[PDB]
Amino acid sequence: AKRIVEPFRIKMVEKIRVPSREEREAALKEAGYNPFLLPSSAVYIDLLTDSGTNAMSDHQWAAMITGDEAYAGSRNYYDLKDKAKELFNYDYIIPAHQGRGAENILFPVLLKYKQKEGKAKNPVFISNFHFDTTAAHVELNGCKAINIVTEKAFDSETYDDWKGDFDIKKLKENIAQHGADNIVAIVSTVTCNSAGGQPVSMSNLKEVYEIAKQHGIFVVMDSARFCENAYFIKARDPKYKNATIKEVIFDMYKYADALTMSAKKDPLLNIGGLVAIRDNEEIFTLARQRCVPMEGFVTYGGLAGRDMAAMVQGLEEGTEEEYLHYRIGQVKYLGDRLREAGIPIQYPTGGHAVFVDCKKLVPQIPGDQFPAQAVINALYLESGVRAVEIGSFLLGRDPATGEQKHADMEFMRLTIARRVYTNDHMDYIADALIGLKEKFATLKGLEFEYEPPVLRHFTARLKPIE
Amino acid sequence: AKRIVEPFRIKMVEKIRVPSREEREAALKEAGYNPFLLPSSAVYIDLLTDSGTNAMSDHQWAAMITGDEAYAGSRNYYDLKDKAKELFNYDYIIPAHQGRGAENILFPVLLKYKQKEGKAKNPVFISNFHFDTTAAHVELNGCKAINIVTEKAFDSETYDDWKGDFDIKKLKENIAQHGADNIVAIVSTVTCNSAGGQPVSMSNLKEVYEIAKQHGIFVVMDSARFCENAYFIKARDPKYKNATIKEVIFDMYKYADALTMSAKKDPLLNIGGLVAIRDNEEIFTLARQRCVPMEGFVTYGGLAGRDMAAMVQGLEEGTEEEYLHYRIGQVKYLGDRLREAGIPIQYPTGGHAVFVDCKKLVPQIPGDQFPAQAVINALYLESGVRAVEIGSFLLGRDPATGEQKHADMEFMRLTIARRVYTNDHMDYIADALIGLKEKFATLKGLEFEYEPPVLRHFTARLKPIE
Amino acid sequence: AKRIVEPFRIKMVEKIRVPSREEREAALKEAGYNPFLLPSSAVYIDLLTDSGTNAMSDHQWAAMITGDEAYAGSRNYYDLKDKAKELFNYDYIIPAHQGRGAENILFPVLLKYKQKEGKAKNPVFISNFHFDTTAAHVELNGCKAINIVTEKAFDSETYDDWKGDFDIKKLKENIAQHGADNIVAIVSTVTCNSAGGQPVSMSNLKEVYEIAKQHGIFVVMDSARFCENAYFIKARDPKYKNATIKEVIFDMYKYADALTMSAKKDPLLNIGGLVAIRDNEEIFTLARQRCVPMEGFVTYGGLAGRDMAAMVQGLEEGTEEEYLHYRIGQVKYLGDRLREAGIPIQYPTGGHAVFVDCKKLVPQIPGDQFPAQAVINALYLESGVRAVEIGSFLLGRDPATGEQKHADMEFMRLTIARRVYTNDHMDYIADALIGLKEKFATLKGLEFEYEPPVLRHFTARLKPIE
Amino acid sequence: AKRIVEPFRIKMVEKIRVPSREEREAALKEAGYNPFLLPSSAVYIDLLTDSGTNAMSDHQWAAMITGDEAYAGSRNYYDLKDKAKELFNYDYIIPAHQGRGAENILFPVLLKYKQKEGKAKNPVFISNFHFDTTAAHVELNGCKAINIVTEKAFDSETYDDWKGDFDIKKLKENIAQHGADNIVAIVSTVTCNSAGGQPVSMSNLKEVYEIAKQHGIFVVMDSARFCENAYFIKARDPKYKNATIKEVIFDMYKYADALTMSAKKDPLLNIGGLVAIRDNEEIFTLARQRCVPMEGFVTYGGLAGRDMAAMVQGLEEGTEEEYLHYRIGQVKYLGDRLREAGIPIQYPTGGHAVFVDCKKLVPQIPGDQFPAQAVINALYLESGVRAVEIGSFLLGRDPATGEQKHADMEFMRLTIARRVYTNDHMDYIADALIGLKEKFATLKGLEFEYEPPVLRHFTARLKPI
Ligand SMILES: CCSCC/C(=N\C=C1\C(COP(=O)(O)O)=CNC(C)=C1O)C(=O)O
Ligand SMILES: CCSCC/C(=N\C=C1\C(COP(=O)(O)O)=CNC(C)=C1O)C(=O)O
Ligand SMILES: CCSCC[C@H](/N=C/c1c(COP(=O)(O)O)cnc(C)c1O)C(=O)O
Ligand SMILES: CCSCC[C@H](/N=C/c1c(COP(=O)(O)O)cnc(C)c1O)C(=O)O
Ligand SMILES: [K+]
Ligand SMILES: [K+]
Ligand SMILES: [K+]
Ligand SMILES: [K+]
Repeated sequence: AKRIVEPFRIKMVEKIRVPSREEREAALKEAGYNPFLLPSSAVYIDLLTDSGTNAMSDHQWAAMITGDEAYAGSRNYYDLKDKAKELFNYDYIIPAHQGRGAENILFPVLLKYKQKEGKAKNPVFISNFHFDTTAAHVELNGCKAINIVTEKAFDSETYDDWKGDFDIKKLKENIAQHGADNIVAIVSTVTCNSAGGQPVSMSNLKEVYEIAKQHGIFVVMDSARFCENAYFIKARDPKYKNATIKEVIFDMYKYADALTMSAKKDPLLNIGGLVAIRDNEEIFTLARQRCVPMEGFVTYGGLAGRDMAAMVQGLEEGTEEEYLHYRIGQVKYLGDRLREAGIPIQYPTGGHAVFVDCKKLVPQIPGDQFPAQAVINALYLESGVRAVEIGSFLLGRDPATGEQKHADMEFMRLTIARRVYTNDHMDYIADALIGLKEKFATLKGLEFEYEPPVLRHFTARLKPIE
Repeated sequence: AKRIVEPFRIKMVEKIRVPSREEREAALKEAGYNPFLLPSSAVYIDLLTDSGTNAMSDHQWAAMITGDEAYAGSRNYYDLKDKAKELFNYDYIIPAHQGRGAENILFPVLLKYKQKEGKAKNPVFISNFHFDTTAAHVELNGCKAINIVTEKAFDSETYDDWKGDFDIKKLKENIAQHGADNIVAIVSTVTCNSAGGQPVSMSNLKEVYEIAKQHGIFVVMDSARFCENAYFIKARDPKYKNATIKEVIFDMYKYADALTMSAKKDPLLNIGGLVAIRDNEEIFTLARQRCVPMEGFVTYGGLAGRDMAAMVQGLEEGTEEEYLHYRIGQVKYLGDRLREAGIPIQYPTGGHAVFVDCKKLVPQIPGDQFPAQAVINALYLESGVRAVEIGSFLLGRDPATGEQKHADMEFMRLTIARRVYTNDHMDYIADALIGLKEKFATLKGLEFEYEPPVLRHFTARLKPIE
Repeated sequence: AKRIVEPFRIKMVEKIRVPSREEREAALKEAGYNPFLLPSSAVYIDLLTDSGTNAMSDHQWAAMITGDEAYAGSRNYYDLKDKAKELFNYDYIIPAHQGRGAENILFPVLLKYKQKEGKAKNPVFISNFHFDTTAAHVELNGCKAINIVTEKAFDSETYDDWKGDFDIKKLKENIAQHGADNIVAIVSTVTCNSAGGQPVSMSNLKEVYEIAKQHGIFVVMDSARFCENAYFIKARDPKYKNATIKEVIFDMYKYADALTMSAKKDPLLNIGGLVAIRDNEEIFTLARQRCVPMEGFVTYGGLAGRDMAAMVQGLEEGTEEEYLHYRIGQVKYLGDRLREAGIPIQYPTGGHAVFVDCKKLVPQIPGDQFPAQAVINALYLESGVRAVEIGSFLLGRDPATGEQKHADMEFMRLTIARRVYTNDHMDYIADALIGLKEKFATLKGLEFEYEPPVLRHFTARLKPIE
Repeated sequence: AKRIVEPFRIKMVEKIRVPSREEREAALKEAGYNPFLLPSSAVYIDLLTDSGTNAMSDHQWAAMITGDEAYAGSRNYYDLKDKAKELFNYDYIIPAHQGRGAENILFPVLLKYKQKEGKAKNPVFISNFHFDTTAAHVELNGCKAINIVTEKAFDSETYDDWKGDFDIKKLKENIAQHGADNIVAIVSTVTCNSAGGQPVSMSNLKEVYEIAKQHGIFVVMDSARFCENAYFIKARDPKYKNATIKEVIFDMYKYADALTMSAKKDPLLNIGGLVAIRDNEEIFTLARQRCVPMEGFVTYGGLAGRDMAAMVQGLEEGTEEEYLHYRIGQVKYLGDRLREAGIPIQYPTGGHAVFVDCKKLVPQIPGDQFPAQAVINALYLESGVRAVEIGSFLLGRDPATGEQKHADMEFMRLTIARRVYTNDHMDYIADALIGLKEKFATLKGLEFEYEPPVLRHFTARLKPI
């Protein structure tokens, strides 16, 4: 395990504290054994998500101070539009308040556009792996979300360079089955969050886009972690060994038609989202027509002007290779600490989190009883670290049948905010989970007390089994 | 006209600039003669809206600096929930990114809830006046938006205390014609933005609420400008002559079942919304379930934690009587400057804006040629001040008819951001408008060029008559 | 009077409060009838000083955020050094924590440098008027502080373009009387604070410098309000009618060898000072050697790095003609209000304050009973406005025999912080003071309870003389 | 060597970068081989000082935003006055722009007050050790600055609990030789910076104070690093084993009559200083009379209001035991990395810095050829880290003679700002210096090329010899 020093020093700190065991126990049962329902005051180190918890730089706070709060035509909107042209070569932007705001703007528009000629009678979206809000927006619009990640992602301890890849064979199988007239869009998620933050190769992106263009299928790049994906391409694709990160990104986005981005991840924000379209002006116009009632006027999209200003600056800092090297290396450092102690993880670690394989850690719990959630709850009670489940709990049920969706992966996700915790916090996380080696065998699954019908895991309340 | 001293001093400034006449003429042509498409760099004083353009206090910025950016369970969420319980006596909150996000959370939930009871077969919403985004959500969900503002609102020059009131007789008539089963909700807009930011009396709110409870009709207070409404109730209802603003607010919210609020208005924010529900926990659960995919997790609703921090402080400052006296008095000052010179305005002035009655100012232009917009563009080229139309352009077209909705009013809205401009800025605005006295008789309408089917006035491009 | 509109808008506000008459009564009594000892919570509008109370721009706060806090070699030190070179064409800078820090750095260095030839045996400084701290550092170093402003400044009500000018005849007469070898330095105070903020013409500065170079005398420019002086030169000198402010400043500093500066005035700051030296490297070295033990290392001089950063931006904004026109026009507006009601003031008003001639306002109180303080207290008890005395109380005792220094002017200074108050605040001050006209004749003087030996007007406690 | 985790997380970052070797060479040549003259742009990790470079907390920045900028009577002045009453039990405060401003306010007052009785005809100040500016202000007012730190501070590698203590025998011996009438003040420096940030025990402070009240001698507590001293008292004195930091602080200040403080240290600021006085109103009145011409009005003292508000918050945060345990533990960690690799240091490490004994690292470099500055220069060229010298380059020239290289200690001070650098930055520093064991044999001394007659270290020039 190699500690990689920070390419920055600390400018402002925020106090954290360890609540007592009795605090955690009470807090956990008040939360219905769902850490999502814990107040942050009951949490020590928060690894629930890497979304919106990032530490910004002094340059980003300075851009916020001068942000233009105008309702129409803010200076920062044109800065953002120029930045998107520079980074992605895309000519149209619509800001959004966050990632799922951007999907709410763009996915219904693509559905209605697909349906112009009486097509898309049984519409589907295809992705390497739709994430929760992305899949929810697909199914909310009467569509069907189809995930075709390479099965190399299901073998956690076996190394592979691109565990986020599409399965090209499955892609052509699904185009054959559903027909090109039913494929509303192909969504390229970079990195692929559900597979463990794993990168997608340039040739995979290129091949998917080529196949999509042969059949006239629109391609949207889900871009929340595009910079981490770009680093992995440079690190592992020998054709880009000597390319800058911005060069890698520029090429990535030749293989999509639009992007939806949660700017709360790689652009180092606490809020903010973005739709960008390469050249299709009709889609842009219709998406502006939906942005207005749903998010806000087209030049702020539900963002304060200061947040668009932070986004312009963050979109630069997120691409800096020295920062990416440290950030991705801190995640690798945590994973190696765990792997060197026998804890099974998705190998190699992704860009933003360590995914602990709980199928192997607590095999006496079936997936329908949420084995990873039992490990998470145990970790919290022994240390105050809050982590999140990426398995059967999160996958939800099938909108057609109503039964549990088959989860090929039961992960506890140790999600790392950008520039927030040190390697010594990592050591704390590792040692607390490593110290649980004995308790794992005697952990009990969990049963629903209250299940919402869409995105259940966010607000569900659970009870142990026996 | 009377000038009221600020109950505060200036702590931070932002430069503004007057663009040369040539720049304003180029900019407007580029903007398709729709000032919504003008960049703020081409606007001197911006009166397009009082939403999100407010100046915050130093306590609000200090609150943002210590805002808890936790994804789930931010301590600012809990402070917000205590503040709603203090101000409104409501027990449930869901933050939203702004007002139209709050509406998207609550309104489809109220429709769907009524439909599951076998009701809302031909669903309508009834309001004193739905504002544009509010009515757009009503229509998007398949319902009709009915406005029943008191007829005194159309009598522009004639003073009345409560021009935002419901017409009780039309309330009963519509309940009779559509049936209580089809009324999805009554929306009490306070102040009534579309009537000229004019107040709704306490006795009107109370009688409306009593009528609704008789029929089992849910009542929603659209609370964007609730503090401005509360001040007017104190200024004009002798029953509250010696009450605090908070006591007036506490009584107002006895007469709704929930509220949707744009926190970008009276809470003095640049971004932010809120849903609060008095005590119906079922609606709260359903709205929480719709929040998660649309806005964000239920303890931040698409806001950064700093923005929830600003909101808690802003709701306290928004209610301070000496501030409101200054704020509403600045609006009155602007209105009095114009009324002195013979410009017909909605009288008395509302809380947030002067409404210049363009039916009486420029009678030669037909209602279907948007007379108020002709005045707006003329004001912009003359002074670099940007205003907004509240007439036929805004009303758009009638659903199911594709026809211009009947516009009882043609208004140019001089919208005043909170704590941003001085009374000397007000004199500039007034002087520029007065100077066009002789050119009012020689103005013409405009023709559509690109008309959006919903909320057309935002991105529509226009062209002069000749 | 004429109100000039702000060339900016408000971005952040700070609440102020009017304390009751009963509070003012108790507060002034506890403060030893000396408003310097009032807590700010007892003041509504604070006209005590324009020093360090200014409102900064968003750009200045953005600069503070990215300030370099390094102990040696802060990035902002080199920006400040380039700024001084651009504005003044001076090659050396030493930052200081404020104006009197700069004086404590430079004046002792100028004295010992003058002594190095066996000279300065009876040392004096000559100025148009030494400000209080300036004169105190002169006297504390064993030297005499000579003031020789134009007698036009004693003709309060009579207009003159240049009431801050040196009396040239007195300059030459003091040189002949004292000998050039005794004049440690000539201090050109621009604007002349003690005369009423009144400007020094460019030809007056040029002639003073030429006389000083004729005699080998070092010339320091006390530059706290150099930007207000530069404006007045462009307004009133036909040679500079079409120059830029920066061009005027560039020429002003041709007529000095160094400057001391409180950046708490015209650079729009809350803290900060500066020494800059044109090209005498020996003085620079000796001043650097004094800086280290008194102020701090020579690249921050007792300033945080953010404050140096704010100083670089402020030095630019303070020279903007549009801001200067408004700022100086705001002071003129308050003066004309008082001048129109028959209140005698120093006319024309200067850059930063209105000086009310209390010698004429309350002719019944002798100067040793400090008549201006009588007015000040009355204005405070009536309105919560706090002003300051610029008369015999401020002038103090002579260093020999403790005799009261004969004051030629007994002023009440209404000092206006930059970009902080509106013209409606100005209206409040004027109406308060205008409303006291029936009570001026029935006012008494004051006598000492505790007199500090140096700068008594700051901590002295007074008792009314009845 | 034990890494202690942060009791906080990062809210805001500032970017740094390692200048290429050529830039470091160019920078050092242009800086005249004096790192005090390097632009920070040429510096990676700055160890020049722990003064004014600290990272503030979000509560401190929020305090700054609501700061009351009023010239007289700022709300934050009254908050600061109530804070000093709470922490120290002292009744009077005067804010100051930084520590040496506080010294300029109070020390000349103390001499004048002692003179007005007919005493202090041959005036001296006595300290466990006067810091540099402190001693400079003493000597600028015609007095002699006497240092009488325990002799255990001179045995660099031998552990002692309290290497900052007063030598009590020398204290009594100096009171006997100079006379109580000539001792203007006793200055207790906590922690004792010039000894290596080494703590003073409570019983030592108490005994110094007792001897001084017998002889009528005023006692000033130089409090730049009083929190670190309180932590060490709690760590090493069993009587305070179960006391809180604030109780230890409350007890320390029973043994002084006044304090001067650089708030740029333990109160976690970038600027700021403070004078506080226990109960002597006359000394307070005289100090105010000096504050007004030197610093500013008595309710802001040359500080912006935002900085007084920060100081009120930082005074609270600087006493937090979990923070102090982390902060002092990180310095200990750096020292242990070096000590475990054979690098001689002042042991145990102080509260704010590791001090490296360079005479043992560069033997064939004598004192007048700047042995500690040679290591520092080599270290910067090799790593871009800037450290400071506490040896014969700082010591300067004998009066009317030559190099006062009577360097009792030839130290390189690796000074650690609070809450700024991680333990992985600590590793970089240690690995860089440890990596210099090979090139130590180059033994390249340093020779002047330009020199000032006074304050040479702050701005001199030299060349390798
Ligand atoms: C053509 C004017 S532009 C639109 C912004 C604005 N009004 C917003 C309101 C909203 C929506 O809230 P938001 O999503 O936060 O904008 C709900 N209810 C009411 C009464 C409002 O006034 C205004 O300027 O009048
Ligand atoms: C009633 C409060 S007097 C203190 C502020 C004050 N002027 C200060 C001046 C200084 C010293 O500068 P600082 O140490 O930064 O205060 C030097 N020269 C000149 C012309 C000045 O005016 C004022 O209010 O006029
Ligand atoms: C606490 C766990 S759920 C918080 C969501 C967060 N991911 C968000 C996300 C979005 C929506 O972006 P946004 O609407 O801004 O959240 C879209 N696409 C992808 C690939 C994403 O990963 C995450 O993985 O932790
Ligand atoms: C390279 C050394 S530069 C000096 C700055 C710093 N120490 C300052 C200090 C002061 C002056 O305080 P201030 O005037 O605020 O600096 C007073 N007393 C003590 C015990 C101090 O340690 C330090 O040790 O680096
Ligand atoms: K957040
Ligand atoms: K905004
Ligand atoms: K100030
Ligand atoms: K600093």
